Amino acid sequence: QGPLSTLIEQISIDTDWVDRSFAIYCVSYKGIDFSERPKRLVTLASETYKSGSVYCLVKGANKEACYWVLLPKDSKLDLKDTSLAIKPSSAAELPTWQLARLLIKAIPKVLEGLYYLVKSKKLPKDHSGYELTTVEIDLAPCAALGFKQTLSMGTKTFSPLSWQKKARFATRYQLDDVGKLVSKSIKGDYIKKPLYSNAKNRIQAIDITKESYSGFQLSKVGILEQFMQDLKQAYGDSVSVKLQRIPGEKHRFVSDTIVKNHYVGLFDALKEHRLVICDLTENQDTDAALTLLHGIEHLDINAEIAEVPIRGALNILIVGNKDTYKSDEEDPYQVYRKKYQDTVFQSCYPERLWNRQGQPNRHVVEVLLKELLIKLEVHTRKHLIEYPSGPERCVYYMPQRPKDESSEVRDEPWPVYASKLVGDEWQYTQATQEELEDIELDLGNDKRHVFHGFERSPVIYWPETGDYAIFIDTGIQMLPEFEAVAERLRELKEGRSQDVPIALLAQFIEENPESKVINKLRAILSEWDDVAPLPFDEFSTIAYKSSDEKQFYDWLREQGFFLKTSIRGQSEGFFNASLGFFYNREQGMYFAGGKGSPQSKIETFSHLYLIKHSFDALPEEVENLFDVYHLRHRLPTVTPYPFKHLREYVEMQRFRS
Amino acid sequence: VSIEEFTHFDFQLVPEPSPLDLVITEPLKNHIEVNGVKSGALLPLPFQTGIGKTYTALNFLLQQMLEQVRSELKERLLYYVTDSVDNVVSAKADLLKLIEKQTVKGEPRFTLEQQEYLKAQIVHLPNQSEQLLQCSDAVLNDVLIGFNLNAERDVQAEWSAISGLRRHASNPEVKISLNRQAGYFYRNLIDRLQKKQKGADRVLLSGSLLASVETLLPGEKIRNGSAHVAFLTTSKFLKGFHNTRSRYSPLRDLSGAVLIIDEIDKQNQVILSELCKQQAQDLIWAIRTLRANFRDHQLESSPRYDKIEDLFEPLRERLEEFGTNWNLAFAFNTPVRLFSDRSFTHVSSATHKLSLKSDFLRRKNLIFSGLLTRFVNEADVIYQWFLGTMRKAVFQYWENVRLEGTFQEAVQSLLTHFNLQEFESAVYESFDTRGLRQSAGGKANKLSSSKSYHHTGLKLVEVAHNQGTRDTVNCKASFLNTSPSGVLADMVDAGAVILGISATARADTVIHNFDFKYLNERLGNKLLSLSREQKQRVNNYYHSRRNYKDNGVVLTVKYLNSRDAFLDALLEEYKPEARSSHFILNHYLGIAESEQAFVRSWLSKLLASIKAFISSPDNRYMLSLLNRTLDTTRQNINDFIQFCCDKWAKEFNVKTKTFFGVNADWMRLVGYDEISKHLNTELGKVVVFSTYASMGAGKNPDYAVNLALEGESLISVADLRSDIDSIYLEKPTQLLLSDDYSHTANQLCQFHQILSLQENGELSPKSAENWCRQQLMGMSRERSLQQYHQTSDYQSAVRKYIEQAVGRAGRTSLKRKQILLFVDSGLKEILAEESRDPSLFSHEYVALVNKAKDRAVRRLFNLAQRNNKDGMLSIKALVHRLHNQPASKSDIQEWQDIRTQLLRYPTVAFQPERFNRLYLQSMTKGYYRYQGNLDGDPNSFEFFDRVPYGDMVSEEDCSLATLVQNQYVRPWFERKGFACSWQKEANVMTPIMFTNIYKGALGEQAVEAVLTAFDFTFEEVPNSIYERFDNRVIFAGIEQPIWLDSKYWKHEGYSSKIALVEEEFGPSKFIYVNALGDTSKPIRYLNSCFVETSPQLAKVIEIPALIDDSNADTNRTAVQELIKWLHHS
DNA sequence: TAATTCTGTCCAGA
DNA sequence: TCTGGACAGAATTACTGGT
DNA sequence: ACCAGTTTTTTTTTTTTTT
Ligand SMILES: [Mg+2]
Repeated sequence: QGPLSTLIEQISIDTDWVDRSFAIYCVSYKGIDFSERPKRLVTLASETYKSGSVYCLVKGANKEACYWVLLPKDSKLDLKDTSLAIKPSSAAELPTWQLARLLIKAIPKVLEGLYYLVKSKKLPKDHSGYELTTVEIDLAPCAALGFKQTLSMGTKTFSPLSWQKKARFATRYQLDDVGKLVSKSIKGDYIKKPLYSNAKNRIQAIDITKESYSGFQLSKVGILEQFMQDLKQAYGDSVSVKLQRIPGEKHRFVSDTIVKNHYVGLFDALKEHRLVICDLTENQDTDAALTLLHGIEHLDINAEIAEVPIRGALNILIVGNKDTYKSDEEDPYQVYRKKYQDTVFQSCYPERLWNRQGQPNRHVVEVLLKELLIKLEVHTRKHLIEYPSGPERCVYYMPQRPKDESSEVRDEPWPVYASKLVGDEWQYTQATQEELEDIELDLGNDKRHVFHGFERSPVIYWPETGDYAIFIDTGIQMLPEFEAVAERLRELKEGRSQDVPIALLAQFIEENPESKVINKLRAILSEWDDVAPLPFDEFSTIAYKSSDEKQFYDWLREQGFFLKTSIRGQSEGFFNASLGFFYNREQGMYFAGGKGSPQSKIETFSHLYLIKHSFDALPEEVENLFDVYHLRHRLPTVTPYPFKHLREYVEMQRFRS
Repeated sequence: VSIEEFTHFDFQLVPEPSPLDLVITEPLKNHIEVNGVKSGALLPLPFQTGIGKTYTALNFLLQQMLEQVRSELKERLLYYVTDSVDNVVSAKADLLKLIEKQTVKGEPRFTLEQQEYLKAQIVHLPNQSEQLLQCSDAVLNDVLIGFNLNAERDVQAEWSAISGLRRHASNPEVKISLNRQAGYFYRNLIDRLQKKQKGADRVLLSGSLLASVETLLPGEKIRNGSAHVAFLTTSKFLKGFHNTRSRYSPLRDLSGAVLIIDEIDKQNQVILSELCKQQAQDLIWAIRTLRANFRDHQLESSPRYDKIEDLFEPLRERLEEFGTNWNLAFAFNTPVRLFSDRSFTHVSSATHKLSLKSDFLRRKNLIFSGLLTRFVNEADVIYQWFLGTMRKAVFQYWENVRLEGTFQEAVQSLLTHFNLQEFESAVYESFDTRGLRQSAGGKANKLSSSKSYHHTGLKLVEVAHNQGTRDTVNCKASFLNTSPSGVLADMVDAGAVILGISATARADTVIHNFDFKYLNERLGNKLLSLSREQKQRVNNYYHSRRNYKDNGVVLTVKYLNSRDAFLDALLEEYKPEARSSHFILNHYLGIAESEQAFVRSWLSKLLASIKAFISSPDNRYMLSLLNRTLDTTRQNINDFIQFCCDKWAKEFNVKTKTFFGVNADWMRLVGYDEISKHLNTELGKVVVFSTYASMGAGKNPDYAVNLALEGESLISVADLRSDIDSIYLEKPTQLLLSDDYSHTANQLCQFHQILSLQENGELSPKSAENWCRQQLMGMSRERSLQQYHQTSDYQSAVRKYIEQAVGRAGRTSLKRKQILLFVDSGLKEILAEESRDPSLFSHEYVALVNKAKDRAVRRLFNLAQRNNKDGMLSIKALVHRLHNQPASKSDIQEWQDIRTQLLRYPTVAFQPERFNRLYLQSMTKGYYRYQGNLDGDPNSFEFFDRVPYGDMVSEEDCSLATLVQNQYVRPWFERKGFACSWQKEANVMTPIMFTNIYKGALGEQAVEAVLTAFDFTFEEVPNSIYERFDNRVIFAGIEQPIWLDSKYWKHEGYSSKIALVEEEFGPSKFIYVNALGDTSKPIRYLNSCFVETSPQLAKVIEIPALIDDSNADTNRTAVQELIKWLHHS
């Protein structure tokens, strides 16, 4: 059926059951001007919540400025303000997903929305309470896929009200005594705000660190499973949401071998060029340059340190942090960029060269080298390593954001740059106004993606046919097979709860004397009480890796002690939705994940990307644009490499303006 | 109450000595027979606590008191020192009880009069605040009236306020304020009393006034001979105590004193804390003041100051020289951190070597990227030199006047005479500890002396812009001059007899105990030890007192791993209406994610121990030793632990009571007696949660037995109280010492620990220097602990802690038939490495080690590297100095001493006292292999098996055998005592000494012998050109100077040397000669360059080989050619 | 001025 | 009081052994 | 080579005296 995603395949709601269980009303201001209705929506909802027993309310179509209100079956909406139009409504009148959102908002009371507490942090001294980290569950339309619905699992934090006037006047949320849920209250001494805008609280997408089900329950996906359980608990079969599976056509995996070969190919190309290191900081910590050189040394690349940039060489300019400068005049980086206008060089802050532990950071060095190689390829306008063939006769374009930060930049025309492959050389130019007008006309309804908003995306264009291709982040998240993983983790949890009698271990030693696990089991038993059954924690040193160890653990499973098992094998395929590069030509969706085996703790969901195009069938060469493991450092990318090169070119031209 | 009461006393009548008494006494008799009286000694006594250790110590003390009484009738200060005040008080009370209650053959040993006399000879010396608050208002009024000081309104008002407060100061805050006020008042009052007694108005003390003063000042009883036994803490012992005349420092007067130290190993940390407190001094200001004031004040022609000015004359000379060379008159201007152990370790925070330049027009000295390190190093040496001279001057001032009141008088008089009052404090705190230095001539930081960190210390200098005037910088320097081991060795060298009474007194850790390797090397026979027979006697006594096996007591040891599923089930039962154990731990137990894994492990181990304990039917009293207090700050975990304890008590049907906040403060306020009361009166089990620190020495966990509640589990294990029968031992943590007195004190503590590990051989010089660098830049506590964990010293300290805990838990003779020891599995590997002799291990520790079931080899490599590095850097510095004129007088002697030592003793049987850094322990007896660039990094050297194919240091590689066989050189060597062959001993000269010194010295001596056989003669090179040429050759018939240089393979600077020699001494002839080689190659002549020329146009003659190495024939033809060339002029 | 990709606050707007 | 869209912040750029 | 379990520094409480 294919990998799972948060995109909703179907929502099943028994409208008759809802009508038998709840009452629904439609609300909108009566007679008030559309310019003033916003000024009184500030109170409308609060007045509705002050009216009586209102479960929840949901905004409708923006053009209507109306609300759908949910109340118990026997209750009736009564607003003292006569300037409001009110109308009893049946559940069948609402959009299915809007009614689903209303029902979701009502789960906390049936048992602003639904929040699951996942993690709490005690406040510093002189304060009391917790900073609550929760996973919010809510539906949201998918603008990229014709207003299909997605199930969001965003993290959102709560803090005590005690910890400005706006903060004081916010929904005074409250945490449950059980601590399972967080819900709005009048005097609940909680606000939905963290300490800073910094230090953003995050919740793991998946967590199977030690195949621990309890730790799995505290990830976003574990909360999703718990929400699916709570939905049935609250409404049984009357309400259900089915997540859609993306049809699978091609799913390339990425082993460490492929990436390593790609990167040895990459580093070899840089060994043929000269590299220089500079430092323009005031209090010159030359140890930064020494560390950079030593990191480059481990990659066998001829590098040297110079006090000034050298034209024609690959220079790395260690520069002071911009935040310490109030204007561009104080920045040495821009000052030297304005001067050295025709040379490839890269910059980085000194502090980035070491990790939190203080050890040198080699990812920084490798990313610097790869960026230098990409910039050199742009400068020479030729590839220095093998890039798979892209579509023929195509032209790439990339709008560039002006420096103005005013809101009117949203609609302003932008400078547009283009690149093209002729023979072996890459041609880079700024798109002429006639070309941009033709492109805008050809894109039709999709022009808004390239010429409107701050989110202006690059486009592949075919002048000889007018065809185009835009690569859009849909916002849909790809999920592993979390139901099956949860079942396996629960099975392991039940099995590991029972201590193994020594009799079974003695029997295994007797039955398989050739097994080499016995060398370990005899030692373990000798270091244990002959009367007490062994808890699973004693076998932890016996990894489920060798054939004999696998046989031993399988034999224990037959005895009823399910302790260890294979979870991330390709045969199972649980974590396919977060590995390698997945692409579907017919429907033009793709996503990228990790390489090799899934790490036990995955902190993010790979988004599903939608290629919007005019072809009857997308050209095959488009797939080739993603087989590049250095655009995204040592990982499969979701951006075509021509766009990476064009972005680098556009960045270079900034100081030539 | 007088000495006459003992006239009829039988001093030969004594209680039947126990084996411990004999073990204490007979080593001292042997020491007196070997080292003689008034020698001083250190006698560690690994007595297990609980088994008569305190009684034996106090009995020995009482026997010494009786010996003093006997000597007084026929015709010495006794100290009992321990870290804790309550321990001191308990020891004094126990001594009084022993005096009152001792019986011999059924009758009281001492009559009431004798008892009173003996109890009057014992003194307790608490801190000044407690000393004042212990005095009754009558005593203070009597003292004030007797000294007519009550007429002073300030003193009277303050005393009235103190008296008023003392009557109702029950509130802890009011009590603290009262303590501070009492301390300050005591300080002021004693200052006034001492001032009054110093002057011509000295008050005669007698009758009630004398008794009142003695009650106020027990040091007065010590001074006037009324008492000679003092009970005081180590802090008070180091600080000294006041008498009516001045403050008395025991350290300065240890000749003949007996010093009983309880918990000897613990005193290392106390002494280190005391040492690390000394203030940071601005070196620039110090040297400027010294030079200016030495210029200002010159002399005084009085008898008192005879032999004083000559002590400072060298200091005057060097102060003027240093001021001129570095232009100290100029202001210093451009934080920078410099660290140095004064010997082979020199770390700086700056990435670029900072240098000092002088601008005369600016009238400033500029620090920019003369090295800065050299400036501070020279200034520090002068500053220490000045303080050392004061110590000598003060001593001489006494001999002129003829050591406590006169000592301060001498310090004040000398400082006033030289106008250096600003250094009076520095001098006092220098003399208190460093002034006890007996190894003054034992180490001048010279290679010819006995070099060690423990009597060298370390220096730490901060360079920063001066506050209030940023145009200048100040070099604030803090330093140690000795380590706690150095202080102990100096105490023993001063004549003190020290009884170190502590189980694990020889723990084999330099961080948590004195460096006993250094103490052995430093003391020799003075470091006493128990023979195998004495240790066997002690073991037999302990077994008789703790006969476990014969009485059927079973020690059940259980090592526990982290139990995640068990803890998960417990957490899920606690708050059953929850979902995730991780959430329960995070939300309800309040544990952050960064510590969740660690908390899970240690909490699970603790709860498994508690479950096993409650499951057992008979055991009643469990003690849990964690590294953290489960007090109110962790109440959330205490609630869960209480839930688990209640669950298991209900499951196994036995009442259990938990004591969570068992803590030093809880022990003071609530008292440990509550647990004993509960055990004595309440049926069921008891679980006590404490820590290794909380259960320190002196805390007695016993409880009174009530046989109705004990069932039949108790068995008397001796040939009514019982103790802990179950224990959980968490792995000791935070094993690196730290000081919180100040930031600089903590830095000194950390650097002392690092340098102590390097000195002991636990760290290679590379690792030690890297750790010092990381510490200087400000490494984290956790990284310091990671560095420490790599050493075996860490494992030794952990084993010491575990042994101390288990020993302290075993203080009775009533044992339960089963004793449960639960141990964190992290201790299994550490305890499995225990390999010391188990003769003195406690039964619990023996069981721990058996259930688990510092390599000299590692130390040999590290010490070889350390000695080679020290030799390399010391020789480099010495040669550089020899290439400077003024310092030639002493450096020449040092150079000659080193060369003579190496020639005379290429290899030695025993670790030398002096020249100890010239050798390394070869591990191969008389030879060894090594690799390393002698001109490169000294940290890169490797030795012995690590380099089988490396260069070799042996008698063969220097060709001594082919040199001294059939030649004139053998009579030379035999006459001068040089070694004709290498004795195959363990200690061999380091690679640097072998290559850079010994092999050149052999050539020099051989050349001198061979040429003197042909009527030549030599004189020492003048200091101006010393060490640039071997010797100056004198021969009949030639008036021109002749210079000789015996160095192989140019070991272009030769032309510069020739020019420098000639420009001063005029035209001269030079001889270049290799002692060994082959005659096959012709003699050559040269003219101030490597290009040769005709004989008569040449001033340099090269003899390629004076001696044929094939058979050791003398190349007489070369000698004749040399003579002819000399005579030709 | 590490880069890419995903995402948590946050704020105006309908 | 809803809600979705920008806009900076945070994590990830593995490891190692068995086959 | 490849594929899937393993995995990651260390983890405080305590003391005396003189100012
Ligand atoms: Mg860039």
